[PDB]
Amino acid sequence: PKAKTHSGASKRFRRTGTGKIVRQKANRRHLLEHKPTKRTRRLDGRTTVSAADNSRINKLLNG
Amino acid sequence: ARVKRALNAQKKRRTVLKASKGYRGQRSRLYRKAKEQQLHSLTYAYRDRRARKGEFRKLWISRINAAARANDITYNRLIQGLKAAGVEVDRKNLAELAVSDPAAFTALVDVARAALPEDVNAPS
Amino acid sequence: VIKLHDLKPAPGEKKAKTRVGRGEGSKGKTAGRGTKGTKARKNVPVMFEGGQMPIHMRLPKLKGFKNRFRTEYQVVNVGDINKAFPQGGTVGVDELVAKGLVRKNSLVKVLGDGKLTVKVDVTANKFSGSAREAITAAGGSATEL
Amino acid sequence: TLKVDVKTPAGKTDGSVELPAELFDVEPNIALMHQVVTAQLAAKRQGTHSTKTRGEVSGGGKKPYRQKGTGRARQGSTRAPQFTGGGTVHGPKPRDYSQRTPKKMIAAALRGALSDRARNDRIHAVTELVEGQTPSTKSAKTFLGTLTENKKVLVVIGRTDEVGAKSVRNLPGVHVISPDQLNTYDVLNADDVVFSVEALNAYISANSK
RNA sequence: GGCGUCUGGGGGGAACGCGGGGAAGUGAAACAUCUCAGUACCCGUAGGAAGAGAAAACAAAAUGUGAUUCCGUGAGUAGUGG
RNA sequence: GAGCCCGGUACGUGAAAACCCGACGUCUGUCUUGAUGGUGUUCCCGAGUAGCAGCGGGCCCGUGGAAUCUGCUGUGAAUCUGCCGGGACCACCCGGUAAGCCUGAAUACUUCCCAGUGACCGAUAGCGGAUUAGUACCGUGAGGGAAUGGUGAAAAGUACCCCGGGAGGGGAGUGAAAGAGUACCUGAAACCGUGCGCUUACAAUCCGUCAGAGCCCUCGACGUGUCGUGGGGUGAUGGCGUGCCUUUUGAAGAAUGAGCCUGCGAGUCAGGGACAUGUCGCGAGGUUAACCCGGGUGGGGUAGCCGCAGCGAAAGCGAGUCUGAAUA
Repeated sequence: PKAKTHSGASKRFRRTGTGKIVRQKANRRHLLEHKPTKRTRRLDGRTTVSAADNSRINKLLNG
Repeated sequence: ARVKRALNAQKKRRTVLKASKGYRGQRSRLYRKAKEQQLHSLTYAYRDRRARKGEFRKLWISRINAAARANDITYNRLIQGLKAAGVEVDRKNLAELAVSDPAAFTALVDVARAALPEDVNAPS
Repeated sequence: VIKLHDLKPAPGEKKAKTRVGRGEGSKGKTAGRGTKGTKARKNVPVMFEGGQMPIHMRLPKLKGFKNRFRTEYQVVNVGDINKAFPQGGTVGVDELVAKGLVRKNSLVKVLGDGKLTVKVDVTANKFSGSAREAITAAGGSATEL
Repeated sequence: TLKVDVKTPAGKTDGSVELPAELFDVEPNIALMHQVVTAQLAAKRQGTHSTKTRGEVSGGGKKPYRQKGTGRARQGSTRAPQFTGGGTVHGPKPRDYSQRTPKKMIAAALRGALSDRARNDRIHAVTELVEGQTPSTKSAKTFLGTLTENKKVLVVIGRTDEVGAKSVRNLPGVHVISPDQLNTYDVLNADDVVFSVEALNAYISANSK
């Protein structure tokens, strides 16, 4: 039997050229009238995932 | 490749049982109960081998102090004299001299008396 | 003369399996699992975090789509062209795959990375901006299919 | 290039063959030969061995007695692994033991095994084992004794050669194998290799091209 | 409808086929959508195999394939999902 | 422990009859009262079908923008500038010609029969069943469902005498062996005795351990018995000393489990799976899957997969790329 890649993790994370794992930030979907532009500006773009959960994420994406 | 565990297992049963001969009751017949004894038996030995050195050193002191008081000198002073006099016979042979050939022990005591200070309670 | 009894594995090849739960001398009575609990009896799933919303469910999904009709090219750098063809000559797609520069059935595009010093008449499905210059300035022709 | 002197049953040398330096002069690789010959043995071993688990034993589908009150151990079936007659818990199942070994690894093993024979002067070539169209193992035994005195030998004989093959079959230590079916395990198991001139050329022509 | 007369059925069988009906324990760390599963079981039926089969088919501008069935890949991907 | 003793094997030979495969004919049917290529119009090309609507099923697709396939209820067309498909739909282009029916080979299986194979089990294993086996036995019934293999080369299975009611035994015999006597190969442990050596009836003992008097046995040297780089068995007496496993902050624990012995009883397997780490082959390349040819483990098999360029949601660009009005 093959190993089924996790559907949710496959739709949220990415692999870059070197093998990094990136992710998007939260708190940017709704209820953002009162969030100043500084908060929203720092909340966009892909960020390398923390090394705390880098072990679990590799297991999900690769298997 | 089914393996019958008779040959491999019977080996350790013979060792404990043969080594537990002379025990009283169940501790001499059944492997389960004999093994429980061999755990204690080999723990007692390792503790008694260390304690034997202290025990035998003791018996010698009792023989030394008994003969030392027969020559009118307390044991603690007799040792203080001997250390000061430069005699370095241990306790095993000192107890041996005291029992077997008392003539030498009297000679040793007289050496200890001489090397003792004049007033042993002096703050020197 | 070697026989079947002279054949030995290379040192470090074969390593003895660690039997587990086979006596308290090695790995006894718990087999490395510790005492009671969930992980003592069976296992715990990878995507499970004790109830808290998992890292794969409290992060927004990645943006966009895939565009099924995406045309993905196979790229060979002009630097590789120089190395594989010191003399020069014509180099079509078949000539590239003969030197193992691109996959056999792919859509080749030539990219201008290295330095080209040879007279070469390439033929690829597309060319980057610098690939045109590197081919032409070195006295070559780049005709695309 | 090793020059192999060709012999005939009459004892007269016929010619010579030139073993290529590619095929018959590789440095033997013990670690590579060992992996290959283990792979063939594993493919030989057939995995016909099985035992019935707790699920496949006949019966034992009922809780033999109550959970509480009886005073005996809690038991869920009469065929559980701990019972006598119960199922086998981690038993053997029928499995295949063949393993995938790369073609380059397998071929290079044969070259190393053959190159070893050539160095020590064990490779022999013969035009034909016996007089044609009449099997006779007495003649073949006399010939083989003349060539090599060792106990075991391997004879590479062309598929269409039947008088030779059916002659040396009955011999105790002699193994006969087609030049296409040449393998590492057979080669190493032999003290000598008694090629056939038509077979030796066929083997050489197959690889050298 | 009643007669008389000729030919057929009826029941059994371990697996495999085809068409119907169709759960629950279980996983979801609860649970109803969902999964388990069109699985277990039941029904009607043949055969030595059955079913499918000779384009109201794919395809994508190539002057391409050309009945069905069965393996390997495509691929745990495109997608779908409280 | 047999190639040369037997059954056989290699290799050949054998069918009255029945059945099965072929093959050649009787026989059956069809074309020849027939074909080939040309021109311009009317008729035909599968009907309560297709299509549409309501409610469902199933397709990667959980009704979603929901195509194609299909069930039930209504509504209900055209016959070729016709109709249906090219993921709502519309136009153009392309493919096909539904509502009629048969079709072998490639494929799945083994109740049964024949010949084989095993880095499978060897009597608590392997089928539940090596023996009365789905038998004995339990249940009204559906159903549940056991235990028991081995004397010896041959039975030569102990004639005859003695004790005894018999069972059983002792002589005598067969036997290589009766430490093989139909309770029979080998014959362990728990458990049960008999004989001998040491010790024990003023004594508080997780039953041992370290010292250790006496008695008994043994091996040497030296005389009557006496020592020794000695070995054994018992142990009077002194010192020390709170079972084993689980599970606990903590158990000798008055927390749990075990009456004893012998058998049996728990990290295994599948997948080109995932990650990591050794070792081996080739190396900017590595490798085949299915399948085909070989009584084999060998040879072929380029379809695919991994590496070889990245960024971006994507169009795209490319040693750059995205954001951005920006070389910011």
